[PDB]
Amino acid sequence: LNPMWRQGMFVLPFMARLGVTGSWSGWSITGETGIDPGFWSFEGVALAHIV
Amino acid sequence: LNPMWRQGMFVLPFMARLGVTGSWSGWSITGETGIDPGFWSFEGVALAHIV
Amino acid sequence: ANLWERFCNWVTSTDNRLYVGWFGVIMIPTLLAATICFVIAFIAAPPVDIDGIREPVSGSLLYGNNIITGAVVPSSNAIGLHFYPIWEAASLDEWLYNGGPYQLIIFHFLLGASCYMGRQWELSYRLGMRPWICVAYSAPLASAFAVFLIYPIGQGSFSDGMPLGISGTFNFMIVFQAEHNILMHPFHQLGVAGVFGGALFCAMHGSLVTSSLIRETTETESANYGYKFGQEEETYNIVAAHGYFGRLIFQYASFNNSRSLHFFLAAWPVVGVWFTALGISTMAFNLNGFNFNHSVIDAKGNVINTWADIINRANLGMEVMHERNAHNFPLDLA
Amino acid sequence: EKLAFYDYIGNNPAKGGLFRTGPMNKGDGIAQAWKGHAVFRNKEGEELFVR
Amino acid sequence: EKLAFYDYIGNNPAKGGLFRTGPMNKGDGIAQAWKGHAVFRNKEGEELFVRRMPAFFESFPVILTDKNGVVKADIPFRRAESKYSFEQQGVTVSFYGGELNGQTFTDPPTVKSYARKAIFGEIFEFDTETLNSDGIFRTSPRGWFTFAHAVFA
Amino acid sequence: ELVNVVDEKLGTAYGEKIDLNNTNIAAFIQYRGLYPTLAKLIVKNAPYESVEDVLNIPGLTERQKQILRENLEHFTVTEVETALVEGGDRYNNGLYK
Amino acid sequence: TLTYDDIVGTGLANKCPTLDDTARGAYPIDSSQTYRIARLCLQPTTFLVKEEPKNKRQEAEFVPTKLVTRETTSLDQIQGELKVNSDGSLTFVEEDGIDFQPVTVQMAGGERIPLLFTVKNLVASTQPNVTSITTSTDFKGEFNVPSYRTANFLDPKGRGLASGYDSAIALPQAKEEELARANVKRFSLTKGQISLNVAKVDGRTGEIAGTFESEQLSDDDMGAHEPHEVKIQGVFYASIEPA
Amino acid sequence: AELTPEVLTVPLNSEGKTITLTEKQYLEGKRLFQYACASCHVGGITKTNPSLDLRTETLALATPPRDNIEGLVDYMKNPTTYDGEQEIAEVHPSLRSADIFPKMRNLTEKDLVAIAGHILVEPKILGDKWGGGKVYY
Amino acid sequence: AIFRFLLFFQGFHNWTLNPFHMMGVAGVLGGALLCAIHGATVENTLFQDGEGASTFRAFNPTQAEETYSMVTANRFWSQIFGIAFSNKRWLHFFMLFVPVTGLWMSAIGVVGLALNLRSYDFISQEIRAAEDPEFETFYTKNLLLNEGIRAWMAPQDQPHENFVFPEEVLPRGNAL
Amino acid sequence: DQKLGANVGSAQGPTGLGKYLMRSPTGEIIFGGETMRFWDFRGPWLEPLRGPNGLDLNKIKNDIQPWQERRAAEYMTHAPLGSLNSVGGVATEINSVNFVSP
Ligand code: CLA
Ligand code: CLA
Ligand code: CLA
Ligand SMILES: CC(C)=CCC/C(C)=C/CC/C(C)=C/CC/C(C)=C/CC/C(C)=C/CC/C(C)=C/CC/C(C)=C/CC/C(C)=C/CC/C(C)=C/CC1=CC(=O)C(C)=C(C)C1=O
Ligand SMILES: CC(C)=CCC/C(C)=C/CC/C(C)=C/CC/C(C)=C/CC/C(C)=C\CC/C(C)=C/CC/C(C)=C/CC/C(C)=C/CC/C(C)=C/CC1=CC(=O)C(C)=C(C)C1=O
Ligand SMILES: CCCCCCCCCCCCCCCC(=O)OC[C@H](COP(=O)(O)OC[C@@H](O)CO)OC(=O)CCCCCCCCCCCCCCC
Ligand code: HEC
Ligand code: OEX
Ligand SMILES: [Cl-]
Ligand SMILES: [Cl-]
Ligand SMILES: [Fe+2]
Repeated sequence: LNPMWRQGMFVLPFMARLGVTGSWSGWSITGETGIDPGFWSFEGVALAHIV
Repeated sequence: LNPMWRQGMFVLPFMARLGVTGSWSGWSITGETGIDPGFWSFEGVALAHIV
Repeated sequence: ANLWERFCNWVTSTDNRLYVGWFGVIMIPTLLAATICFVIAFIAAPPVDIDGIREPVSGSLLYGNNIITGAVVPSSNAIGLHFYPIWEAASLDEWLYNGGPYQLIIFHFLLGASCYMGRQWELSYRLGMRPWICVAYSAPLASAFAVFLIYPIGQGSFSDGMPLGISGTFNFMIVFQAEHNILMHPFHQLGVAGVFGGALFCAMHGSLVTSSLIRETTETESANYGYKFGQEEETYNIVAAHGYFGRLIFQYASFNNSRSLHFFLAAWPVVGVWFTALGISTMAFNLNGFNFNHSVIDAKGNVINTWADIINRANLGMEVMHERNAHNFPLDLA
Repeated sequence: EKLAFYDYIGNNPAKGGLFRTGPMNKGDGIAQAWKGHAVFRNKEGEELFVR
Repeated sequence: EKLAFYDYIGNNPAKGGLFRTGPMNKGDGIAQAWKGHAVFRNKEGEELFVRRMPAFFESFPVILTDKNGVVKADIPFRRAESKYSFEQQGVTVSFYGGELNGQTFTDPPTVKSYARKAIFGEIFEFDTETLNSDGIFRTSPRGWFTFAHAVFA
Repeated sequence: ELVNVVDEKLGTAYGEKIDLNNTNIAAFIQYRGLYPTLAKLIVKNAPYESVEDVLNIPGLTERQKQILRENLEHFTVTEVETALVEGGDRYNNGLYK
Repeated sequence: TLTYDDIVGTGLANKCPTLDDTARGAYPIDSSQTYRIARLCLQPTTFLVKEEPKNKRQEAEFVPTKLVTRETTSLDQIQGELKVNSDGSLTFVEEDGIDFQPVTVQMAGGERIPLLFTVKNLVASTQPNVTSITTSTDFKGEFNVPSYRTANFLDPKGRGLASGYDSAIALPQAKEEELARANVKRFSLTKGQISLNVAKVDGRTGEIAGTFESEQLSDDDMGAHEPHEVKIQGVFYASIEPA
Repeated sequence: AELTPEVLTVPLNSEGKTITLTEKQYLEGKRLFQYACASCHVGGITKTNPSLDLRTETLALATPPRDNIEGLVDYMKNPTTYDGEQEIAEVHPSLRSADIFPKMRNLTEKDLVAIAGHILVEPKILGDKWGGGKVYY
Repeated sequence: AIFRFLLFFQGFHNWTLNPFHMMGVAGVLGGALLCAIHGATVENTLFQDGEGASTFRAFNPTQAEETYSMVTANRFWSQIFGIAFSNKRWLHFFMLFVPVTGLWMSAIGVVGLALNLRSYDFISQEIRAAEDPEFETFYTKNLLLNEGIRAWMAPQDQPHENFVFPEEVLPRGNAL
Repeated sequence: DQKLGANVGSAQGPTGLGKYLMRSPTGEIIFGGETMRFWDFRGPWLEPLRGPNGLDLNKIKNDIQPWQERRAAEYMTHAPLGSLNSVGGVATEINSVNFVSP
């Protein structure tokens, strides 16, 4: 009932569309638990674009 | 219990000190009723300084 | 030339916009690591259990701090002097909770700053200068060592190192006064003499040179355009400056020798700061400032208070309030 | 509840405004729960449907 | 009520802050009424007087003395060795004049809250909702004028 | 209403006498002959239904019983207060000097 | 036999003793002899925290967490009496030991959950007619969970229960009603449940070992917020001795 | 104010008889107290057991009473718990434990009297400061 | 007495939190830094104008030539620190400007404190801390220290007030 | 406190950590309070109380000797803290003890 598109998220859906679904904080946009995304989390993608 | 100095008024006290005490809206800073200040109300002083 | 010969020539080249040198080969990576970790932590690190009592302190901007209150929080008192690299933690979450970023940052910074001093020597050598600018730099560097490494070593914990933040610095200072009476310690008094006098002599020298500038410009132009970079002749009249200052105090209290003058300018603050660094580094081993509490007594035996006793009351307030949940026994022995 | 939530005009992208800024949540609020399907009936017991 | 209001530290120009901006109202609120004079008494019926906050102090303890300056009650920090607690000493507060005229309070929480206000002098009822007042004192035009013109001088 | 149980306890006899069920052991130093032997026994064998029950502590000597009788007037009992008895606080409540 | 020099720094000190795979036997009970547990050790290996859906419709589940306070979690050196009851069952009554540890775990999204993992005042019982202790034996019991912080603890603004301010002194003229839950400190005392399942028994020595699952509430910050439900799973060791 | 004979007069036994210490006696007592006792009893408190202090009232309520010269001398020779139930020479300095507390080895009867006199006089000079701890510094 | 003044300002005014004192500190420490760095740079870019190993005798006050190499000093600091002075007149004016400006800023701050017009608190942090007993920063820690200073020093430092603070009202942490 | 009757193994401190005993980051049983930082200390008066897992509760309860008690008191009261003019103790201590540690 509070998905990303209710929260004004613009770029998050684009990362999710191509396979980025987990956070370094431990959550995933599908609500699963205990899933490790490796480096290519949302945070990792942001850091890569900054560098 | 709500005098000008409780309301952050900086220039109002200076107009009051030299004899400007009434408003064109009909009130006076001493709380009196039905007193007409003529042109030299607070509003009149402000207008004069602008001109 | 062989590959190694070419690489050495590049490393030691005096033509690089920023000198690298062999000290720089260590300085650059370590200072970059320290800087990147500091910036990231200051912005985003979660709260850190500095005092090891499961009471995390928030230091980062995203967790409710502003520029004045933010800080990278020292590592947990539970860690003490133990080496706590990332790979010693079970996870980054644990590392952050226990304050590993502080250790990473301060260690890389201390190593990099030591190499910065060495690099000053090395470039002076490459350029054919005299070598002692690095000696001047040793004063602030010694101070950094005192507050980030020596005091923690003496007290048994990096949790007692200076926090990497403004309000954290103030906390460090206040607790230090409570526990060591640094204000009554001669080495900190020499440090105050050093820095007050450094500022005084900075103003004096600047004002005297500025007052003795030789006329080379008109009133519509900045007097600074009267000096051309690299010109052979001096731009002010030191003889006139000496006439003025010698008459301000008396002849023999004024330098007529520019070299002696600049040596004095270097020496005063540098020695003062050396001594204040030693003050911190020796109070690290609990040799504290003078204690005159109840030194003055009357004929009967009544205590006659002095300003030192007033200081003691303030120190007591600080002592009883600091780290309010961490002490279980009557004496604060470290 | 997810299907029910899709069946709600507050999630229709054609209901917004050019200067109504921010996330959808800033409007109707953060959705907390489905209240259930509402069945309307008149005094005769016949089911009625809201347009 | 005007005289009572003058006898209140929230109107003291030395209680403000450099970056606490705006009118005094934005702090304690818009004053609505005098609650009346609070007279504190212990279980023995002796009148007690709350020590007033000096301007120097951002915070101040609650201490009640008799007419000779002997401490008779207080709000303790450490409880385990408390001797002067309002509970132990049976402190009550009665109001004369103002909104609470003729009312007496004996519940220790209420009595303590009134003593906490009494350190500020006379006690008033404030409207804190109109301005979203935050409850932190601010200085007056007297203070701001003095600051500006000393600095400029 | 939320209440501070320690402040409330100060309004009972706990605020005027030695409460055998709650008070920290150091309080027994107020009166002759109670600290540390009898104080240790009392704290260990708490709680008590009534003050006189302190005389039933097993092993009390006749002299110890006489001391307890002489000091009964300085004792009281109230319901055990978890905040005052947990953490071993009856033996060391963090107050030294 | 390992010494402190052998163990220090290795993390072995936070682990309970184990029993080899051969230890599948029985430990006879006499129904007339007295018995004590001379060492009980609980080593937790998993902390789970029950989620808060925000919609009371679904059935909330326990989710895994990340331990952030390191190898400081095991209860050990616990002792107590092991009474033989009339119906043949056994009841352990804990008397003393290192029977609590503060633990902080971290949930997905970064929320930290502190709890006082404990078996204080444990009373546990077996099934009826336990004339011998075997791999089919279990203990089910209840224990007390006191406040995570004790009465002297002061919050960052100096407020506490047995000490500290009783108001928000930084907000001298703020209205106090909304601040009551933070100003008035409360000391919680709840119950927890634990189940021990024996998986190894060394009949000759009286040692037993097995698994355990406990359920209890987490820290509530002296009443400032609601606690979370926590389930702790791990292993356990115990030494039974005639007395 | 002055250190007068009235100040220096203190109880001698349990029966109310008093003695007048000399100023030299009082100074020697202060010196010996610093030498042998102040590491734990600086200012009348007890560092290793703050619940017990050297205030005259506390000594008066000790068993046997210690608020007199003879009581204090006996304590220094054979110390006991506050209720007098246990002898603690094994963990408290005393003549009978001088072998394990060497600083007591050479103390004489006059030295013990001087130390006791200092303990009794100092509260008469300093008031609450004696045994008051940091609150009264 | 001056030390007591410092501690009184910390305890009652939270003077360290005041941006005008902060600018004063910057001015004083930066002035000391400039003094040291300029003295050392001159002494280590001297020209060889004599044969002595003690280089002081190689300067004559009436000489017209510069005694040290501005070009070499500029190159050194450009390569070490990234920027360097290139104009001696600007350098020495800056040496005047820094400490003087810092002291003036501190004076302005003290004029403010004359009226108790302090930088004592951050209102947002106070609101958050009042509502959330798990929120703690070095700012709130220092406020606790200030409360201790005030309570423990006022009775003797302000004797005309006749303060009597019963022991039970004094703020104190655990065990100390 | 143990002599007074406290169960030191189970005494919960204000923070939730053991008042007298707790665990080091690798699990060893150690003294509580600020002295948690000094759990690497080793000394002859203390080592008799240490077992494989650290400080041993049974030994603490039963085997502490008077010489150990005396030594602990002595060292606690001769900690290396003092002023430049050799006033022993913390900075807020009053004059009386003339001591600075070698
Ligand atoms: C493709 C572009 C694009 C799109 C579709 C979005 C979409 C969104 N963003 Mg993002 N954003 C973008 C670019 C974009 N963003 C960029 C470039 C930035 C950096 C500035 C941001 C910064 C940003 C923030 C900080 C936030 C969003 C948020 C949002 C959401 C609400 C948007 C809103 O309220 O709009 C409102 C749109 C308008 C009011 C329209 C403005 C029309 C202009 C003023 C007209 C100008 C006319 C011109 C002057 C006339 C010329 C005259 C002629 C003579 C030449 C939405 C999901 C919000 C959110 O919910 O995030 C969680 C939020 O907080 N965005
Ligand atoms: C003599 C000057 C003076 C004085 C004493 C006052 C006094 C007052 N005004 Mg007025 N005001 C003035 C001038 C003045 N005003 C001017 C010129 C304007 C036009 C901008 C206003 C606009 C104005 C408004 C719009 C409002 C007030 C209000 C108020 C009240 C609250 C003031 C406050 O919160 O200050 C806060 C003061 C500060 C936070 C101090 C700022 C310190 C600066 C930033 C330091 C700068 C340092 C510098 C950059 C460093 C240099 C570096 C160096 C190297 C050179 C008070 C009665 C308020 C009120 O209650 O009205 C009903 C209100 O709403 N005033
Ligand atoms: C990093 C540490 C640090 C530093 C560098 C400073 C720096 C400064 N502080 Mg801050 N301070 C600090 C930490 C620090 N502070 C802390 C932690 C606190 C606790 C809150 C304070 C509390 C504090 C207070 C309370 C005050 C300062 C003040 C000052 C300024 C003093 C200026 C000066 O030289 O006056 C020295 C005095 C003068 C220049 C006056 C003229 C002196 C004449 C010319 C001397 C003539 C002498 C004569 C020839 C004969 C003398 C001989 C005699 C001795 C026999 C300066 C900006 C002061 C300030 O801001 O004032 C505006 C001030 O009042 N500080
Ligand atoms: C992620 C986040 C947000 C991180 C941020 C973290 C953080 C805490 C940031 C905040 C830090 C911050 C900057 C706060 C400080 C704010 C503060 C107090 C500002 C003061 C402002 C102010 C106006 C003060 C007034 C006093 C004043 C003017 C001070 C100026 C001080 C100053 C700049 C001094 C000079 C220092 C300096 C290093 C000079 C170098 C000069 C130099 C190149 C000399 C070399 C040299 C020497 C020679 O002799 C010759 C001959 C030559 C040729 C030559 O070259
Ligand atoms: C009403 C009545 C009776 C009035 C009549 C009064 C009257 C007319 C009296 C007649 C005179 C009289 C009798 C005398 C009074 C006697 C007397 C002692 C009274 C006043 C005494 C007193 C109160 C004051 C003495 C204190 C005093 C001011 C001394 C200060 C000394 C001091 C510490 C000076 C610092 C010296 C020092 C070396 C500083 C270095 C600064 C520095 C690095 C400068 C940099 C620098 C230096 C250069 O050198 C040049 C070149 C350049 C480039 C340059 O950068
Ligand atoms: C390996 C080391 C790598 C270095 C890393 C970064 C070095 C950064 C140095 C400063 C760059 C900016 C210089 C701008 C200004 C600039 O370009 O100055 C250049 C200027 C050159 O002066 P000249 O004598 O050439 O010019 C004077 C006349 O030409 C003007 O009329 O140098 C100075 O004035 C020196 C004194 C200013 C010294 C300022 C130091 C500031 C330190 C930083 C303080 C802020 C820290 C904030 C942290 C949040
Ligand atoms: C630390 C090693 C101590 C030294 C050195 C001295 N004393 Fe002490 N004292 C100490 C303790 C731990 C105690 C209490 C012990 C107990 O279980 O009761 C005491 C007690 C006393 C007392 C009795 C206090 C009272 O009854 O109120 C007295 C009179 C006393 N001590 C005197 C004394 C003297 C004369 C000392 C120097 C010769 C001395 N003490 C040293 C701890 C320590
Ligand atoms: O951690 Mn920071 O500060 Ca150095 O002294 Mn002890 O430990 Mn705590 O108490 Mn005081
Ligand atoms: Cl602190
Ligand atoms: Cl401690
Ligand atoms: Fe120069």
